[PDB]
Amino acid sequence: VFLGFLGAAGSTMGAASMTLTVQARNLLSGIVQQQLTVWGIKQLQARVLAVERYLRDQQLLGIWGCSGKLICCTNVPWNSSWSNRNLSEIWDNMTWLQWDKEISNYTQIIYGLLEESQNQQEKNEQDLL
Amino acid sequence: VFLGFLGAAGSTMGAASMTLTVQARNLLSGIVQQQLTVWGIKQLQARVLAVERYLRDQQLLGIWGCSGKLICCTNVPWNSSWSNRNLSEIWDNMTWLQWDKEISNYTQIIYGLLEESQNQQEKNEQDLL
Amino acid sequence: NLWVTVYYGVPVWKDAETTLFCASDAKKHNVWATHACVPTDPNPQEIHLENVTEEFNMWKNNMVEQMHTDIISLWDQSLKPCVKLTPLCVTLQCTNVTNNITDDMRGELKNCSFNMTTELRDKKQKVYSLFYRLDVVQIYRLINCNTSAITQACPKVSFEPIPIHYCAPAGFAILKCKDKKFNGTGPCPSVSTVQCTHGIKPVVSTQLLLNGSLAEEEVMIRSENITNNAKNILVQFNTPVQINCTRPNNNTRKSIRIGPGQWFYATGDIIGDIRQAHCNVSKATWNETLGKVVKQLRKHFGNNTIIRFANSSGGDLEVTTHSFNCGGEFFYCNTSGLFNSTWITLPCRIKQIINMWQRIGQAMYAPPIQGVIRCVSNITGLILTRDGTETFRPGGGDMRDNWRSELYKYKVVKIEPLGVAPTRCKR
Amino acid sequence: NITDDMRGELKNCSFNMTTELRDKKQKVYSLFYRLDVVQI
Amino acid sequence: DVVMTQSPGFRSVTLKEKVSITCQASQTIGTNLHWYQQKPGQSPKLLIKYSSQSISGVPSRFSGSGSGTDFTLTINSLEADDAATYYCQQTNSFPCTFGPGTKVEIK
Amino acid sequence: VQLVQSGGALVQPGASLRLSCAASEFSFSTHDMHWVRQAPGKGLEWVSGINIHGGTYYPDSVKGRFTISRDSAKNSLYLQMSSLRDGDTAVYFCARGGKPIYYSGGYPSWYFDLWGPGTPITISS
Ligand SMILES: *[C@@H]1O[C@H](CO)[C@@H](O[C@@H]2O[C@H](CO)[C@@H](O[C@@H]3O[C@H](CO)[C@@H](O)[C@H](O[C@H]4O[C@H](CO)[C@@H](O)[C@H](O)[C@@H]4O[C@H]4O[C@H](CO)[C@@H](O)[C@H](O)[C@@H]4O)[C@@H]3O)[C@H](O)[C@H]2NC(C)=O)[C@H](O)[C@H]1NC(C)=O
Ligand SMILES: *[C@@H]1O[C@H](CO)[C@@H](O[C@@H]2O[C@H](CO)[C@@H](O[C@@H]3O[C@H](CO[C@H]4O[C@H](CO)[C@@H](O)[C@H](O)[C@@H]4O)[C@@H](O)[C@H](O[C@H]4O[C@H](CO)[C@@H](O)[C@H](O)[C@@H]4O)[C@@H]3O)[C@H](O)[C@H]2NC(C)=O)[C@H](O)[C@H]1NC(C)=O
Ligand SMILES: *[C@@H]1O[C@H](CO)[C@@H](O[C@@H]2O[C@H](CO)[C@@H](O)[C@H](O)[C@H]2NC(C)=O)[C@H](O)[C@H]1NC(C)=O
Ligand SMILES: *[C@@H]1O[C@H](CO)[C@@H](O[C@@H]2O[C@H](CO)[C@@H](O)[C@H](O)[C@H]2NC(C)=O)[C@H](O)[C@H]1NC(C)=O
Ligand SMILES: *[C@@H]1O[C@H](CO)[C@@H](O[C@@H]2O[C@H](CO)[C@@H](O)[C@H](O)[C@H]2NC(C)=O)[C@H](O)[C@H]1NC(C)=O
Ligand SMILES: *[C@@H]1O[C@H](CO)[C@@H](O[C@@H]2O[C@H](CO)[C@@H](O)[C@H](O)[C@H]2NC(C)=O)[C@H](O)[C@H]1NC(C)=O
Ligand SMILES: *[C@@H]1O[C@H](CO)[C@@H](O[C@@H]2O[C@H](CO)[C@@H](O)[C@H](O)[C@H]2NC(C)=O)[C@H](O)[C@H]1NC(C)=O
Ligand SMILES: *[C@@H]1O[C@H](CO)[C@@H](O[C@@H]2O[C@H](CO)[C@@H](O)[C@H](O)[C@H]2NC(C)=O)[C@H](O)[C@H]1NC(C)=O
Ligand SMILES: *[C@@H]1O[C@H](CO)[C@@H](O[C@@H]2O[C@H](CO)[C@@H](O)[C@H](O)[C@H]2NC(C)=O)[C@H](O)[C@H]1NC(C)=O
Ligand SMILES: *[C@@H]1O[C@H](CO)[C@@H](O[C@@H]2O[C@H](CO)[C@@H](O)[C@H](O)[C@H]2NC(C)=O)[C@H](O)[C@H]1NC(C)=O
Ligand SMILES: *[C@@H]1O[C@H](CO)[C@@H](O[C@@H]2O[C@H](CO)[C@@H](O)[C@H](O)[C@H]2NC(C)=O)[C@H](O)[C@H]1NC(C)=O
Ligand SMILES: *[C@@H]1O[C@H](CO)[C@@H](O[C@@H]2O[C@H](CO)[C@@H](O)[C@H](O)[C@H]2NC(C)=O)[C@H](O)[C@H]1NC(C)=O
Ligand SMILES: *[C@@H]1O[C@H](CO)[C@@H](O)[C@H](O)[C@H]1NC(C)=O
Ligand SMILES: *[C@@H]1O[C@H](CO)[C@@H](O)[C@H](O)[C@H]1NC(C)=O
Ligand SMILES: *[C@@H]1O[C@H](CO)[C@@H](O)[C@H](O)[C@H]1NC(C)=O
Ligand SMILES: *[C@@H]1O[C@H](CO)[C@@H](O)[C@H](O)[C@H]1NC(C)=O
Ligand SMILES: *[C@@H]1O[C@H](CO)[C@@H](O)[C@H](O)[C@H]1NC(C)=O
Ligand SMILES: *[C@@H]1O[C@H](CO)[C@@H](O)[C@H](O)[C@H]1NC(C)=O
Ligand SMILES: *[C@@H]1O[C@H](CO)[C@@H](O)[C@H](O)[C@H]1NC(C)=O
Ligand SMILES: *[C@@H]1O[C@H](CO)[C@@H](O)[C@H](O)[C@H]1NC(C)=O
Ligand SMILES: *[C@@H]1O[C@H](CO)[C@@H](O)[C@H](O)[C@H]1NC(C)=O
Ligand SMILES: *[C@@H]1O[C@H](CO)[C@@H](O)[C@H](O)[C@H]1NC(C)=O
Repeated sequence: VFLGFLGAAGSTMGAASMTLTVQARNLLSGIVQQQLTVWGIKQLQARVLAVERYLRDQQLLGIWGCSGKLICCTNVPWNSSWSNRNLSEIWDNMTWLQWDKEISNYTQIIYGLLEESQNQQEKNEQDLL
Repeated sequence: VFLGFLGAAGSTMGAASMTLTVQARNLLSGIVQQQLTVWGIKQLQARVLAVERYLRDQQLLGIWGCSGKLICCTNVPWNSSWSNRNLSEIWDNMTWLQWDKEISNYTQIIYGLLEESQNQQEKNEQDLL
Repeated sequence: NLWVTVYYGVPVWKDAETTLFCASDAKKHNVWATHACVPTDPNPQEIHLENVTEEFNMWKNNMVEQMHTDIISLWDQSLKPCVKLTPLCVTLQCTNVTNNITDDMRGELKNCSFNMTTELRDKKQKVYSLFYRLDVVQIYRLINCNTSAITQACPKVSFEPIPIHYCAPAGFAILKCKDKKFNGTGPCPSVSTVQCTHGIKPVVSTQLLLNGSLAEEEVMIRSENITNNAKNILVQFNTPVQINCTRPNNNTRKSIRIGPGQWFYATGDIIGDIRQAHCNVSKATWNETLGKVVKQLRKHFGNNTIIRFANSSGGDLEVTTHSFNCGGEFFYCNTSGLFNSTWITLPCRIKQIINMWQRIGQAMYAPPIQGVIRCVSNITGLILTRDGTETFRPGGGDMRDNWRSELYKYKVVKIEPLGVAPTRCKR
Repeated sequence: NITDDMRGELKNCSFNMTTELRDKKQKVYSLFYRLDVVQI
Repeated sequence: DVVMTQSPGFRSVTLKEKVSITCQASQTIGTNLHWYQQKPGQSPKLLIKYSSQSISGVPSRFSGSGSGTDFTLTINSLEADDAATYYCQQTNSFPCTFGPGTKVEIK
Repeated sequence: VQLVQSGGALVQPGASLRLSCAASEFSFSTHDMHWVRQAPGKGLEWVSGINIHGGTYYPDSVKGRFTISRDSAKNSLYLQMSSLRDGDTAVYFCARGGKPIYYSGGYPSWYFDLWGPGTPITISS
């Protein structure tokens, strides 16, 4: 569906965030998915690997309690050591490529803190009945 | 991520329930997923089967209306014939391995009753508009 | 008081090495025809990107290695299940052909007889064929008999240079550089994202690059390192030049039974007079392209520096001659008449046993072809080396550079849709 | 110069072997160990 | 069990000397080795973790590395305040174990 | 920040004894806690531990004789030992498990960031 895709990258993170489905809709089907085991086996291998990549990201969102929707609020505070910019500065003057580089150092830390959704689920059961 | 995993099994179901993401995060990638079709074909076959197992459990949760989260309340009452223990007795003195054996006999029955989520969805549409 | 927010579908990427898949042209045993990629066509899937300047480097492009790897694999798969000419690795009794042969053909054709096997494993037969001297050794014998196994290419298999298109697998995308006068490396201010590349014909040749794309405006000269005399220099013309190659000597072939379901194709007598193969180049345009090349070479070597073109000195046919494949016949033509100038008839030879990629032999044995051959190609480029006034000579290189010369505009990256940023929203 | 413990262990055998050129044969020999060779 | 040894039993060193001691395991422990020190009459202190990671509160003169069965502790320039018995511990395989320690005496 | 400890003691063989530690300026509820003992002439033998969820770990050298417990309400730790031997003479310590590299749940890192001062027990006739 190259009606629009990574062209979102030409603008700011704020603007790009309004078209997230544009890329999502292009992540599951390569040319081989639209369409002598020699050579042909590679197409089979590629399809399998594409599936695995997709599912790994979905599993991570599941674990974090962010499965479903494009945007997920986490209830985990942002650390002051991760960046030092105005919120509006990053959303209006930075692109996603720039941002990803700027906070690459904290990827594992941030993800580790998203394990807190597990504590939230225990609390919710106790007060839910 | 063997930082922690099945070691949860050493304790009670209650305690173990607080670390469910510990195992979930280790279910999608074997050594062959981290990394002459003779011999090598086995790695391809294994990756595919691992995917199928994962999806079958996710599909079942989807059908039951329990897709998402670690813990799902069902609105299906527990039968008195399934076990005869105090609720606190199983959560504080039993392990999950022991529990799974104790109620193995009712697996299909319990799952069959989780089809009730379908009736709930019909009722919800009618009163939702 | 900021919070972590997770975003999915984020338009970012990183360089990656993956397998690209081919696509076919629809419109039938022409190699690519069996190992079909499934036809595509309505796929002008091109999106312009604003800003996002990205870098390219054609000498580090892994796509080149894939093209090499799969074309050689397919070559073997197509030719593996054929005859295996074990019985032809025998002693030859040869004489000279005494027919009406011109001076330029003296010593070129041999008439050889030998004891060949039959379908009935009791008996032998007396068989003869004409041979070209380049495939025969005087002790006579076939020249590759003492080295490795020889086969016969299947007569119904045709390795036609059908253009092949490549597309990304899911999770990947291809970035195309549209920068005018891009020299092959560094930042490319104008990039678009595509689903697939244009088609590229699998043309394998030496010295001159045939039937490729043309430069948009100027003749482009690029290399990994301009000042390194150990490197090959790639020249792309903005104007095509036609070359007309012919193979005279109308002939036929004989189908000889060699075993129970196995046949060999022999070369019959020539009809009419005997002449050599050759190619025609228009002197007017050859002179123009070299002058254009020099004007551009002077940009790096000095416009007060005299530039000379000279012969392809080296130790073998696969080094010194211009290799062509027309009608299934393999030609080794003399280009010394082209690279002779300080700032057109080219005689040509043919062979049946072709090693292609060295390795161990392969020896597909191009079968004899009946009638005559007429083949006209588009010269689109040139590969040169320098010896260091400076002198350039036709260069070398593997078939890899006959891909690189077209592949340079494309790069593949991996999409990474999931990431985070601060927001004011808490769950 | 073979010791007592090696008597009968080594054979020197010749035979008509094929060549690369399918017209001719060659005379070739090799030593062999008795455990891989049978007397007819 | 993982048996840990240390060598030398003690080391006789002088001030401003660059010095080192080593630890060995009977079986590979990957990189799961930690270095501790203790002075007479004092509680233990952790100086290096996971073979080569630094710890706040530990002077920059202390460093080390290792893997598998062979690890090294070193001091870039020995200070009087560094006299201590140094110890290795492994966390690769339960029960957790430790070596006998190496005494460093300063002259 | 420190682990505040009880004083030492002399007991007869076969005696039981309870040791304790307290959290000064931190909560025990946020850390995995362990006990080790240092016999004269020895290094630190791990004795016991409890995780943040109340799960426990023991050596076979003390299992069945020693029990570890926690009461987070008062920020206190306990080690209860029965049937003590002369061979159990040692300085006992509490220690705060060091922070792990990546989340494990109630599974200890087995190394320590914080050590207490030491509480000797002598067992003799
Ligand atoms: C650069 O591009 C040019 C332009 O495309 C390339 O040159 C063209 O090459 C093709 C193929 O060589 C050539 O087409 C031939 O024209 C002949 C005219 O009569 C045809 O007869 C011939 O068809 C026969 O051979 C084919 C080989 O695969 C068979 O597939 C086909 O079915 C025909 O063969 C049948 O009939 C014969 C009859 O005796 C029989 O014996 C066979 O068994 C079989 O039954 C082709 O159509 C173009 O004419 C060429 N055009 C020019 C200008 O040369 C050039 O090669 C490219 N250069 C490079 C470097 O790639
Ligand atoms: C591997 O196998 C071993 C051996 O069985 C298990 O070890 C036992 O684990 C259980 C569960 O944690 C332990 O039982 C707990 O003991 C605590 C000790 O409390 C003492 O001190 C208080 C102080 O006022 C006294 O009142 C009390 O009587 C004791 O003297 C209890 O406090 C725990 O109860 C808590 O939770 C329950 C939950 O319903 C509440 O109702 C209680 O009020 C209280 O909050 C509990 O009883 C048992 O002692 C362990 N044995 C040993 C030797 O440690 C391992 O757990 C098992 N696997 C793992 C991984 O641990
Ligand atoms: C190659 O040698 C063969 C064998 O002599 C030639 O074929 C002979 O041509 C004469 C011409 O009158 C015939 O009478 C014979 O019967 C032919 N012999 C066979 C076996 O066919 C053949 O013409 C020679 N080819 C060339 C190019 O010289
Ligand atoms: C096919 O094999 C025969 C048998 O070896 C070859 O003819 C022999 O040539 C030798 C040469 O001195 C003569 O002594 C034999 O008497 C010949 N035999 C016969 C039956 O004539 C023959 O030339 C071989 N043919 C080819 C084409 O190689
Ligand atoms: C097969 O035989 C040919 C012919 O003798 C060998 O190639 C020759 O090698 C010598 C070595 O000095 C060269 O001088 C000759 O010029 C070579 N001949 C040709 C025609 O180039 C060839 O190497 C042999 N192959 C094997 C595997 O032994
Ligand atoms: C394409 O042209 C650019 C511009 O001249 C070349 O970039 C220079 O490369 C040298 C290589 O060491 C650097 O030292 C210069 O600083 C580069 N220039 C700039 C402006 O950065 C580039 O190498 C050329 N690429 C090719 C393949 O010829
Ligand atoms: C491009 O080629 C030039 C020429 O070979 C390289 O420059 C030489 O680098 C070697 C490295 O030790 C020096 O010893 C030579 O003296 C250099 N030659 C000159 C004329 O300075 C140049 O480095 C190559 N470019 C790159 C990027 O490697
Ligand atoms: C290159 O062009 C020359 C010139 O037209 C071709 O040779 C001519 O062929 C005709 C055919 O009857 C002769 O009448 C002429 O006398 C020939 N001229 C010369 C100079 O030989 C030549 O064959 C062409 N070569 C190719 C490969 O097409
Ligand atoms: C094309 O044919 C010509 C025929 O003259 C070959 O010319 C020779 O080139 C070498 C190169 O150094 C000279 O040393 C010889 O003296 C030349 N021969 C003559 C008669 O002058 C030329 O090399 C051939 N080129 C190819 C690629 O085959
Ligand atoms: C390369 O160019 C030279 C120069 O034109 C050619 O040599 C000339 O050939 C003509 C032919 O009649 C002679 O009259 C000239 O006297 C020759 N010049 C010299 C300096 O000897 C040469 O043949 C060309 N080479 C090729 C391969 O075409
Ligand atoms: C060399 O390339 C040119 C450019 O594409 C080819 O000429 C064109 O061929 C198309 C085919 O339909 C025609 O529509 C154009 O009108 C042709 N252009 C001109 C200027 O005639 C040319 O045929 C190619 N030559 C070879 C030998 O492949
Ligand atoms: C290779 O084959 C030849 C041919 O059979 C063997 O020599 C023959 O031995 C018989 C034995 O009675 C004689 O009658 C023949 O006259 C011999 N022929 C020749 C040409 O001498 C020969 O011994 C075989 N070689 C080996 C090593 O087995
Ligand atoms: C940020 O990192 C510092 C490091 O000490 C930590 O103390 C603080 O609690 C962290 N969290 C936030 C939201 O600042
Ligand atoms: C907010 O923007 C102002 C603009 O100059 C800047 O000075 C200030 O430091 C910014 N805040 C942050 C967190 O960067
Ligand atoms: C962490 O920051 C340093 C700073 O230079 C950088 O070099 C390193 O690559 C960063 N790590 C990541 C994951 O970005
Ligand atoms: C349990 O099983 C009995 C079997 O007759 C059934 O009557 C009863 O309704 C079931 N449900 C519960 C929740 O007890
Ligand atoms: C609840 O625990 C008491 C303890 O003895 C037991 O007698 C009673 O039967 C228990 N209830 C169930 C359902 O087991
Ligand atoms: C059902 O209960 C019987 C009781 O002995 C047992 O043997 C059988 O295996 C049980 N079935 C399941 C599924 O556990
Ligand atoms: C063919 O004629 C040439 C002329 O010199 C001669 O050298 C060659 O040996 C002859 N070949 C045969 C097979 O008669
Ligand atoms: C090739 O043949 C065509 C046929 O018309 C001719 O026009 C063209 O000039 C020839 N090319 C050369 C280089 O002679
Ligand atoms: C080459 O041409 C450029 C064009 O501007 C000129 O600046 C340069 O000086 C010329 N070099 C020589 C050697 O004439
Ligand atoms: C070859 O000669 C035969 C003789 O009749 C003729 O029919 C055929 O057309 C000729 N082929 C060519 C390509 O001239």
